[PDB]
Amino acid sequence: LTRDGGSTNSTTETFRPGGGDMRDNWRSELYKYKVVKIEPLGVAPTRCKRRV
Amino acid sequence: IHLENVTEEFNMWKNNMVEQMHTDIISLWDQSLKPCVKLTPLCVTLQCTNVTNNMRGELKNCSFNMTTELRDKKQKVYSLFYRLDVVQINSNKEYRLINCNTSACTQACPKVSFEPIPIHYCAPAGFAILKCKDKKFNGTGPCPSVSTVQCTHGIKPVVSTQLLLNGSLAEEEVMIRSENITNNAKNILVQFNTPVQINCTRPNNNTRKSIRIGPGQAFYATGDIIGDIRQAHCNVSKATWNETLGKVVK
Amino acid sequence: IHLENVTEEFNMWKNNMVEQMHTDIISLWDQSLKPCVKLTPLCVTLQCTNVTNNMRGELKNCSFNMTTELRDKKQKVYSLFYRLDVVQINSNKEYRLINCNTSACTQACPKVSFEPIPIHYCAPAGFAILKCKDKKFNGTGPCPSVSTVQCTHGIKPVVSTQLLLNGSLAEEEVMIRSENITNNAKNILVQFNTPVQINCTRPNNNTRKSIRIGPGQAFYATGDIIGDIRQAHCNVSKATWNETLGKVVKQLRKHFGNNTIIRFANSSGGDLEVTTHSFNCGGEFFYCNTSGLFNSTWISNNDSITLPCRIKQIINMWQRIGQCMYAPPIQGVIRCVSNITGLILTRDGGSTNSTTETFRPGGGDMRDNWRSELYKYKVVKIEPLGVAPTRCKRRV
Amino acid sequence: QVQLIQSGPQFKTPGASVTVSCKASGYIFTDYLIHWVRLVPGKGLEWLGRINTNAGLMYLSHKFEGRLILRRVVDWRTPSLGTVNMELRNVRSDDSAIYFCGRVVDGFNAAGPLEFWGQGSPVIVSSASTKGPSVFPLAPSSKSTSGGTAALGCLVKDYFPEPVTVSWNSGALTSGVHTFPAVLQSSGLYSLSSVVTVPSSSLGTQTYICNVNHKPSNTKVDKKVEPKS
Amino acid sequence: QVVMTQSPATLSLSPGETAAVSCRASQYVDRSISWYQLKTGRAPRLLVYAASSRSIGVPDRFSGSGSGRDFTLTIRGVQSDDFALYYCQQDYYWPVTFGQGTRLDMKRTVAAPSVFIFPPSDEQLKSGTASVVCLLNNFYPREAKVQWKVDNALQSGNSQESVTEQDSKDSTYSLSSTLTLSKADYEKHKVYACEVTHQGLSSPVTKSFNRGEC
Amino acid sequence: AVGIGAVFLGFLGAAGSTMGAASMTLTVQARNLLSGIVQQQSNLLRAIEAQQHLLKLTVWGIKQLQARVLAVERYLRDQQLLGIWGCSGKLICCTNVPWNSSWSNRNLSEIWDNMTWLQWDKEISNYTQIIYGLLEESQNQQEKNEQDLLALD
Amino acid sequence: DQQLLGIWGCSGKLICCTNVPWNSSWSNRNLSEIWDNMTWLQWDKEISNYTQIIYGLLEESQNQQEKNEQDLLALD
Ligand SMILES: *[C@@H]1O[C@H](CO)[C@@H](O[C@@H]2O[C@H](CO)[C@@H](O[C@@H]3O[C@H](CO[C@H]4O[C@H](CO)[C@@H](O)[C@H](O)[C@@H]4O)[C@@H](O)[C@H](O[C@H]4O[C@H](CO)[C@@H](O)[C@H](O)[C@@H]4O[C@H]4O[C@H](CO)[C@@H](O)[C@H](O)[C@@H]4O)[C@@H]3O)[C@H](O)[C@H]2NC(C)=O)[C@H](O)[C@H]1NC(C)=O
Ligand SMILES: *[C@@H]1O[C@H](CO)[C@@H](O[C@@H]2O[C@H](CO)[C@@H](O[C@@H]3O[C@H](CO)[C@@H](O)[C@H](O)[C@@H]3O)[C@H](O)[C@H]2NC(C)=O)[C@H](O)[C@H]1NC(C)=O
Ligand SMILES: *[C@@H]1O[C@H](CO)[C@@H](O[C@@H]2O[C@H](CO)[C@@H](O[C@@H]3O[C@H](CO)[C@@H](O)[C@H](O)[C@@H]3O)[C@H](O)[C@H]2NC(C)=O)[C@H](O)[C@H]1NC(C)=O
Ligand SMILES: *[C@@H]1O[C@H](CO)[C@@H](O[C@@H]2O[C@H](CO)[C@@H](O[C@@H]3O[C@H](CO)[C@@H](O)[C@H](O)[C@@H]3O)[C@H](O)[C@H]2NC(C)=O)[C@H](O)[C@H]1NC(C)=O
Ligand SMILES: *[C@@H]1O[C@H](CO)[C@@H](O[C@@H]2O[C@H](CO)[C@@H](O[C@@H]3O[C@H](CO)[C@@H](O)[C@H](O)[C@@H]3O)[C@H](O)[C@H]2NC(C)=O)[C@H](O)[C@H]1NC(C)=O
Ligand SMILES: *[C@@H]1O[C@H](CO)[C@@H](O[C@@H]2O[C@H](CO)[C@@H](O[C@@H]3O[C@H](CO)[C@@H](O)[C@H](O)[C@@H]3O)[C@H](O)[C@H]2NC(C)=O)[C@H](O)[C@H]1NC(C)=O
Ligand SMILES: *[C@@H]1O[C@H](CO)[C@@H](O[C@@H]2O[C@H](CO)[C@@H](O[C@@H]3O[C@H](CO)[C@@H](O)[C@H](O)[C@@H]3O)[C@H](O)[C@H]2NC(C)=O)[C@H](O)[C@H]1NC(C)=O
Ligand SMILES: *[C@@H]1O[C@H](CO)[C@@H](O[C@@H]2O[C@H](CO)[C@@H](O[C@@H]3O[C@H](CO)[C@@H](O)[C@H](O)[C@@H]3O)[C@H](O)[C@H]2NC(C)=O)[C@H](O)[C@H]1NC(C)=O
Ligand SMILES: *[C@@H]1O[C@H](CO)[C@@H](O[C@@H]2O[C@H](CO)[C@@H](O[C@@H]3O[C@H](CO)[C@@H](O)[C@H](O)[C@@H]3O)[C@H](O)[C@H]2NC(C)=O)[C@H](O)[C@H]1NC(C)=O
Ligand SMILES: *[C@@H]1O[C@H](CO)[C@@H](O[C@@H]2O[C@H](CO)[C@@H](O[C@@H]3O[C@H](CO)[C@@H](O)[C@H](O)[C@@H]3O)[C@H](O)[C@H]2NC(C)=O)[C@H](O)[C@H]1NC(C)=O
Ligand SMILES: *[C@@H]1O[C@H](CO)[C@@H](O[C@@H]2O[C@H](CO)[C@@H](O[C@@H]3O[C@H](CO)[C@@H](O)[C@H](O)[C@@H]3O)[C@H](O)[C@H]2NC(C)=O)[C@H](O)[C@H]1NC(C)=O
Ligand SMILES: *[C@@H]1O[C@H](CO)[C@@H](O[C@@H]2O[C@H](CO)[C@@H](O[C@@H]3O[C@H](CO)[C@@H](O)[C@H](O)[C@@H]3O)[C@H](O)[C@H]2NC(C)=O)[C@H](O)[C@H]1NC(C)=O
Ligand SMILES: *[C@@H]1O[C@H](CO)[C@@H](O[C@@H]2O[C@H](CO)[C@@H](O[C@@H]3O[C@H](CO)[C@@H](O)[C@H](O)[C@@H]3O)[C@H](O)[C@H]2NC(C)=O)[C@H](O)[C@H]1NC(C)=O
Ligand SMILES: *[C@@H]1O[C@H](CO)[C@@H](O[C@@H]2O[C@H](CO)[C@@H](O[C@@H]3O[C@H](CO)[C@@H](O)[C@H](O)[C@@H]3O)[C@H](O)[C@H]2NC(C)=O)[C@H](O)[C@H]1NC(C)=O
Ligand SMILES: *[C@@H]1O[C@H](CO)[C@@H](O)[C@H](O)[C@H]1NC(C)=O
Ligand SMILES: *[C@@H]1O[C@H](CO)[C@@H](O)[C@H](O)[C@H]1NC(C)=O
Ligand SMILES: *[C@@H]1O[C@H](CO)[C@@H](O)[C@H](O)[C@H]1NC(C)=O
Ligand SMILES: *[C@@H]1O[C@H](CO)[C@@H](O)[C@H](O)[C@H]1NC(C)=O
Repeated sequence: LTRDGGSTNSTTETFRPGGGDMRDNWRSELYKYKVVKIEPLGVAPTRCKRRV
Repeated sequence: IHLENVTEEFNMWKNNMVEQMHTDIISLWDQSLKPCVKLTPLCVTLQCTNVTNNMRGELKNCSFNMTTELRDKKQKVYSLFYRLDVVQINSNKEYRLINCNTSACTQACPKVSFEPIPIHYCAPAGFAILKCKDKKFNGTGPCPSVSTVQCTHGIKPVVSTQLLLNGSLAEEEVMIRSENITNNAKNILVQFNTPVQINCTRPNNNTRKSIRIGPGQAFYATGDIIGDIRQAHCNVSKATWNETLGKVVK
Repeated sequence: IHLENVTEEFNMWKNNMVEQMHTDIISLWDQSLKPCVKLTPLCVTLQCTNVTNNMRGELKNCSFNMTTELRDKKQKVYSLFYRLDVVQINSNKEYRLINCNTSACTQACPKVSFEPIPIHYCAPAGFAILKCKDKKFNGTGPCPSVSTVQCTHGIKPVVSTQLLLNGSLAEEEVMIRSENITNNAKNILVQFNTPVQINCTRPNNNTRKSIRIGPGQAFYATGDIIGDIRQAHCNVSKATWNETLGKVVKQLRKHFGNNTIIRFANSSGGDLEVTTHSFNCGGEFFYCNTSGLFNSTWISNNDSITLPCRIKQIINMWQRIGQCMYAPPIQGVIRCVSNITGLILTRDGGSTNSTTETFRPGGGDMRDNWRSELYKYKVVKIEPLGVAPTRCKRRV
Repeated sequence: QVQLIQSGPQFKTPGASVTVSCKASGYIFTDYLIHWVRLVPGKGLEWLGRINTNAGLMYLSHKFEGRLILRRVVDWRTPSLGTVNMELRNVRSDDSAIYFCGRVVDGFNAAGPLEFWGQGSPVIVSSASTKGPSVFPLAPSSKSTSGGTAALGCLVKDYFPEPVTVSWNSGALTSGVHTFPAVLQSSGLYSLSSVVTVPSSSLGTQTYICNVNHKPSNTKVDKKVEPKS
Repeated sequence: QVVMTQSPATLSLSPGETAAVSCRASQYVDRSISWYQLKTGRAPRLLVYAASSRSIGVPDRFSGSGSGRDFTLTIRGVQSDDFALYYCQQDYYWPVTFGQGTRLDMKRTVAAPSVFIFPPSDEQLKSGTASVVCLLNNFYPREAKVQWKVDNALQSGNSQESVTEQDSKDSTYSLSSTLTLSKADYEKHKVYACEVTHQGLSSPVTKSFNRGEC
Repeated sequence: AVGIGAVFLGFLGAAGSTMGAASMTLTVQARNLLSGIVQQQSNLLRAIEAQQHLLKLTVWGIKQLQARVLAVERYLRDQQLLGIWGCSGKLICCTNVPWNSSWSNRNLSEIWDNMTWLQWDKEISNYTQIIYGLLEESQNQQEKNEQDLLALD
Repeated sequence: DQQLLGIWGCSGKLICCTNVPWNSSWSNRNLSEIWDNMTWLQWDKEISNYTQIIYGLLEESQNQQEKNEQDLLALD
């Protein structure tokens, strides 16, 4: 759907069948996925020491 | 695997993988056409008249000259075209194809089907896909329950304009979502709680004919329509459609 | 490196690398044609008549209209073709090229030689090739002596139908191999103890002529023949052929029950490329009818055979329907002097109560030419990790 | 699954060359000998030859040598698929038969037990051309010949090719009807001595119309009958 | 070439009886006989592919057997679709050869033919040709013949004969016979007859006319 | 599904558990960080197989091959960076850099017993480029001190 | 391989002794005949039943050993 401004008065909601680039057909199916890069290294403090 | 106690921000508008899908589909489309015959010799002057055996004025019947396989020999030949495929270049009226001033065209190979198979998108090593599991998610915010997965749903690459079909549908309620709603230049995507089922038909008993353009190259002409010529059209139930709008309005 | 003390099971029929070799040769062949001129303007109506100055009805003399470099100008011109290159499209008779209803053709570039160089196939890192060393190994089973090698022998990619030539020879005795022998749909491959040597020739003194099709594109017409015209043919020493078949028969008797009447016959029926021995010599493609060689019978007890040939300018390799190519006529007179290494046989069912041993020169896909040379190789993956018990422990 | 598909039926003129194709599917097509077997109608089967679908060689019954050629089409890709073509050259009218494509039993590539068969292609050979039947009444055989059964018919005669279609009273009469199977006569045309038998109470008073049609010409005819002298 | 003999020419059996069809070769062939069932309008079907080796997918009522020169297809409990043609086939020597085949016929009691004749149609005579037609109707067993007579002297080679499929209702058959002449040859004679021969008849039933009457 | 200790037998399943309990599962991310390439090398395939001509769709496989070289190389860089701190053999190291509690004031209990690793990341990501500098230098001198000891003996 | 050989606590070495006891159900064969009679190609064909058990035991044996060492350094 695509919307329009206040059509005369009271309604702000004349809706019309929209469109655009086909790209948002993919955004319909990919609506819930995300991608992330793992960062496996960590550094954190505790009470242990190495010896030489 | 459910990532226990996890909660993080999804945003489907700024999402990268939609743009990879768009770019992949365009590239896969082009290479499905690249091995097929370039139809250039069809960009030639046509003599035409309206079709006979019918309301419609949409079909024109057109005759033209075309090369045989032998370079020095050419034939009179004829085919049916839609009023949208042809332009009056002009006694009888005289035409060309619509594209013929701006580009050549490729004929799509008959052995290759346009039907959309399921496709899965998979993460390369040292990356993970996350999936927001929450059935009330609107496409922008902190999702309070998530899974990782190695690879997506079987997404199917349909293409359509005003409404979208054979795709997946949410279980909780009709979902409506937008990058802002209040700004008119943004779309609203609506996803239904249940399908509504469309039947579509092309009632002409259509006949293909083959023309050799050259040595091993052939063009598939519209040859003839047997029986009555009748309009292509689609049906949907007035009752369940009216009910479905009754839900999106709420 | 000879692997001390080893013994493991080889199988040449289920061997993957013959399929890689087959698939690679096709790809290398295509790229060797890829830049060369597409001959589409030659698919045009030809006036023709027979050649004059000569038995041979095989040469057609043909005239047609061809483009120049200038789009608005075209020229009447003429060339010779073999009767196998043309179809009567139709007063004098009138013709087209054979391909001209099914594909364009690429003319093979004159600068590229067809001649088969030695090729070595090499193991990628973390894999090893094995080679079976046992000189009495047939195509399957536990080879009792093996070496690793990083890369193969210099295998040369010859292409031939009914018999195979310039290939490798078994040292011990005539060898025969099959995926089962008894099941007639399988080939019997035969490999010789010693080669037998063939001379081939095309005695017509060819003059090539250049036609310019277009702005920078040239087509190499058969221009003229100088002197008399005479048949292309091949020769082999009858005594050494008769000796060689005497040795192959003495092997086949071991499988086929001693006192059975083994006999040879020609490649019965179908088209030219199943019925003939076909090979390239220096840029001409020969097709020769081997019935002079395969016509004999064998009870359990100084001169040349000649066999004639026919020639084509267009060829269509590996039965790839869309892929015509046109070979330009090579200048002067040619001959080849080559070692027949071995031959491909096909069996027939029990002809009578007495015999099950009519044999005919076989064929199929070119792929078992590679299976002749790759018969002793195998490829394996190193698994370098191992775990085993002993009596040592780590401490903390 | 194993499946052989042949070409549809054909009509050919004497001295022509006839081609029957056979598509082969569902098994490694190179690994079984295909055979050709001919069913001449009323007579026993006859064997033409066999083809080694790998090597492409053919072997023929001696009687058919020179006059017959078998060919094989295949690709090294898609080995589960292939084709065989039979060309019988220089046909006679007595080559009129069904030609069957067939395949041997598994592991039995040295003999003739055929497990899988194509649907059989009829090849009928005549100089004739498309012609509807003449309809002649076999007007009911009289009480001075037939006794208590009124035998009647229609000699639907001299047509080509098959089929005719025949009924009595446009199919309202079926009791005692016999559309005798057609003979392809010495003329090169079919004939069909059709009959119906009914009680001699009703020699011509009850209705008897033979209803006749011939789909190759699309010719259609009908004829009423009553008793002879 | 190897000659195959079958016997009988036809075997007549009731549903649930047992069948034995013989085949024999002109010289030794080593167990290498196939048997085919042929049902009309369909490809032959392989029952047995060497002596006693039943085909896969064939019901066990069929069993082959044989020596090196003679062979026997056997069926236990003959069923409603077992009524068909059966051929033995030999392939020990090329070319492959087949017997004349044996018909399997549904046994039923003896029934004599009813018999009729027709002169040529008046329109047929006017068209310049003359077919004289004879009908033999619903007899059993199948064995029937017409003898055609002109001036009621017996004649040959001037006729064709057609026979029905086996009647599924009652096992009977019918035969339609047709003598044919040019109208001149028809009118050069004055008497016509069809004489009927059948397995059960008292004497050959003969139906007759003088030319122009039935 | 949801809770501490339960999903640790799957990749990342620990991510909402607290840092102490998550410290048992470290081998699972470490293995799946590289060997997930099984889902590439099992199924990457070229001409003749599935495809014939359309040749840019064989050369499309550069996307999949480029992902593989990034994966092995980004992994290999961790083994370098963990190596120069004098620590390559191990999933855990004690080291002789003292914790400057300016980097976080939070006590030893609450970091191990309350926070998740995704929460701790957002503190120390301010200071980590200090801490990596200190770790490198602490090892660089230790290598020399050991060489002098093995010499002066 | 270098990853898998690493997580057993064995990364620097061609040979390791390790704290997993050999369950002779994996092979009943005595210490002489395994080292003195068999080739490595013969041994593979036995232990290829149990290898995925032995790798699991090696992993867990190391994974707790790292923690026991961290405590032995923490009790300073
Ligand atoms: C290498 O290549 C060979 C040749 O192709 C191949 O050998 C062939 O093996 C098949 C296996 O099926 C043999 O086929 C027949 O098998 C049946 C078994 O029948 C029972 O089981 C089947 C299961 O499907 C059921 O259908 C059936 O109802 C039964 O329950 C046998 O009955 C056949 O008997 C014939 O062969 C016997 C010898 O094995 C003979 O004693 C007998 O007479 C039969 O006829 C043969 O002898 C005739 C007279 O000499 C001769 O003229 C005939 O042509 C025929 O040879 C039969 O065994 C098949 O026989 C084998 N082929 C040949 C030519 O013998 C190997 O399997 C293959 N090996 C590998 C590893 O690939
Ligand atoms: C589209 O235009 C084409 C070309 O003008 C039309 O095709 C031609 O149609 C005529 C009849 O209007 C055909 O002639 C008839 O052919 C039959 C052949 O058996 C003959 O019996 C008739 O006496 C008559 O000659 C003609 O064959 C046909 N083709 C050509 C090349 O002229 C066509 O009718 C138009 N409409 C459609 C739906 O195609
Ligand atoms: C197919 O090709 C043919 C042959 O090129 C075309 O037919 C020809 O078309 C031209 C142009 O319309 C005709 O020219 C006219 O001729 C008359 C009489 O000479 C003259 O008065 C006009 O001024 C004009 O010059 C020509 O007659 C016609 N026929 C021939 C035999 O040349 C045809 O147009 C092409 N297209 C189709 C759909 O057939
Ligand atoms: C999709 O759903 C999420 C919740 O799951 C919606 O989040 C809401 O986003 C708006 C801004 O888009 C937030 O409004 C802001 O709130 C602060 C309150 O301190 C105020 O100062 C700002 O002026 C502004 O109003 C809102 O707090 C946030 N949460 C909720 C519960 O509404 C999101 O808007 C939804 N998107 C669509 C397009 O429906
Ligand atoms: C889409 O909806 C339309 C309207 O409901 C459907 O059209 C109707 O289809 C039936 C079956 O084809 C037509 O009945 C037939 O009509 C002809 C002409 O009167 C008659 O000869 C037949 O015996 C039969 O009664 C019906 O007339 C037609 N109704 C209208 C108003 O056009 C259509 O079938 C639906 N489905 C699809 C897939 O489009
Ligand atoms: C193949 O066909 C071509 C074309 O018909 C033949 O070529 C032409 O042959 C004639 C003689 O048969 C040539 O004419 C003579 O040329 C000489 C040149 O010195 C001249 O002295 C004579 O007075 C006479 O003009 C003609 O030039 C030649 N070329 C063409 C384009 O016509 C050819 O002979 C046939 N046979 C072969 C083997 O090529
Ligand atoms: C090479 O190109 C030339 C020119 O296009 C071709 O020559 C021409 O061929 C045609 C067709 O055979 C000749 O037409 C005939 O003309 C006579 C007299 O007018 C007429 O009675 C016939 O019905 C027919 O139309 C034409 O005369 C001839 N020459 C010219 C100048 O047009 C030639 O066929 C092409 N091929 C070769 C191998 O030369
Ligand atoms: C190449 O040489 C090897 C020997 O080096 C041949 O191996 C033979 O393979 C056949 C099966 O193809 C074996 O027959 C089977 O033997 C077992 C014995 O337990 C028996 O139970 C089976 O019924 C069957 O007879 C055979 O024993 C074996 N050895 C020999 C010496 O033949 C291999 O077949 C040769 N390749 C070719 C194409 O002949
Ligand atoms: C292949 O084998 C044939 C037969 O052994 C060889 O044919 C022989 O070739 C020579 C040289 O061309 C011929 O000599 C010449 O014969 C002609 C006609 O008699 C004469 O005018 C010459 O003065 C000269 O003597 C020889 O007659 C011929 N032999 C026979 C019996 O035909 C051929 O050379 C072999 N070579 C190749 C490359 O295949
Ligand atoms: C395989 O070998 C056989 C026997 O050597 C070849 O059979 C022969 O084929 C030729 C074809 O040229 C037949 O020649 C002709 O004879 C008849 C008259 O009988 C004539 O009408 C034809 O015009 C032609 O000149 C020949 O009869 C036949 N048999 C013999 C004894 O030669 C067969 O062609 C060979 N196949 C191949 C591909 O090598
Ligand atoms: C099988 O092997 C033979 C023997 O090598 C191949 O025949 C020919 O071998 C000779 C010597 O290697 C080639 O000679 C060279 O020719 C070039 C070009 O003329 C020249 O520059 C060199 O000085 C040398 O004389 C000869 O070209 C070649 N013959 C041909 C026509 O190819 C044979 O090609 C091999 N393959 C087959 C299928 O027989
Ligand atoms: C290569 O193939 C040909 C067939 O294409 C083989 O058969 C030979 O074909 C020729 C021509 O048809 C036969 O010619 C004979 O001519 C005399 C003339 O008097 C005639 O009486 C004979 O009946 C026959 O037609 C020739 O006899 C025939 N060959 C044999 C062995 O009989 C040819 O044999 C093949 N080439 C070689 C070297 O074998
Ligand atoms: C293929 O094998 C057959 C036998 O299976 C060969 O049979 C006969 O062999 C002779 C000598 O090669 C042929 O030549 C003629 O022999 C007569 C003998 O009286 C002689 O008078 C003639 O002057 C001539 O030398 C004979 O035609 C041939 N007969 C038959 C029926 O084939 C045959 O020659 C072999 N063919 C080849 C090309 O190997
Ligand atoms: C979701 O994550 C939270 C932490 O972010 C988990 O909450 C609770 O975490 C504490 C440690 O911070 C756990 O306390 C310990 O529990 C054991 C067994 O009860 C006890 O022996 C120790 O002395 C200490 O109290 C606590 O178990 C844990 N759960 C609860 C219910 O408090 C939470 O476990 C995660 N969600 C789920 C459903 O597991
Ligand atoms: C139908 O045919 C007439 C006469 O040829 C033409 O004027 C009219 O424009 C045609 N209709 C359409 C919609 O093309
Ligand atoms: C169906 O349409 C009518 C008119 O638009 C409307 O009154 C009715 O409420 C709709 N049905 C539902 C269930 O809303
Ligand atoms: C040779 O030329 C003549 C006359 O042009 C022709 O009749 C004959 O058919 C030609 N030869 C062949 C083999 O066609
Ligand atoms: C040469 O051929 C003849 C006839 O086939 C045969 O008698 C002779 O034994 C052959 N030579 C040898 C060495 O076998």
